[PDB]
Amino acid sequence: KRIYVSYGSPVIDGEVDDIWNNVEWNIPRIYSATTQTNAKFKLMWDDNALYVLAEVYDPVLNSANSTPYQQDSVEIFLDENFDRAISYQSDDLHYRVNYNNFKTTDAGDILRFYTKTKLLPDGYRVEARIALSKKPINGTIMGFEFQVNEADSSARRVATINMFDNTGNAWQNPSLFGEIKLKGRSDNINP
Ligand SMILES: OC[C@H]1O[C@@H](O)[C@H](O)[C@@H](O)[C@@H]1O
Ligand SMILES: [Ca+2]
Ligand SMILES: [Ca+2]
Ligand SMILES: [Ca+2]
Repeated sequence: KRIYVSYGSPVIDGEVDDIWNNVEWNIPRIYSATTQTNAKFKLMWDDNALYVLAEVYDPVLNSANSTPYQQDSVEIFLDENFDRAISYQSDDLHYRVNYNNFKTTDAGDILRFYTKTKLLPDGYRVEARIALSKKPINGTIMGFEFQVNEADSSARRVATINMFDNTGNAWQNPSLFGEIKLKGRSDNINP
C-alpha cells in the first residue's frame, strides 16, 4: 500500500513538534510473534529531508546484545529512486537506531542519518531525519519500510513489528518495501 506524506520541517529533539499532531499515526500490523510491544509512527518531508517520528510502547528495554538488530531498536529502509530493485541498489538505504540513540547502518551512508531518542514510561520515542540527495517535489514516490526490533531481558530479539513486509526479507530485498508519495508543498509573516 501507499502512505501519503505531508510537507513540513520538524526539529529533531525527540520532542513532539506542534506540526506532528497535524498529521496521522501509522500502525505497523505485521508481528513475527505475539507480544505486549506496540508502535505507531508519523512522516513528513521538506526540500532537503525525510522526517520520521516513532513511538514504541515497550515495558522492558534491553541493548546488552552486541548485535545491533538484537537490541530494542527501529529500522528504516528507503528506495530513493524507487527502483523497486531485487537487491540493494546504489541509492538504497537501511539504518537502525536503538532506544539509547545508537545508530547503525546496513545499507547507505550513515552521515545522512540524524537521530534523537527520548525514554518514556514503558517505552521510548525516536525522531529521525534523513538527508535527501534527490530533489523532492510534490508527487514524488519512493520505497519505504519500517520495523521495530523487540528484545527481552535475556538480551536477544524475540519479536519484530513491520509496516509493509511480512516475509522478513526487507533487509535483503528493496522490492519488498511499500510506497510513500510526497504531497503538500506550496507553489509560492505579516506581523
Ligand atoms: O543484519 C541484517 C538483519 O536485518 C534485519 O532487517 C532483520 O530483521 C534480521 O533478520 C537481519 O539478520
Ligand atoms: Ca521536535
Ligand atoms: Ca523489550
Ligand atoms: Ca533504489
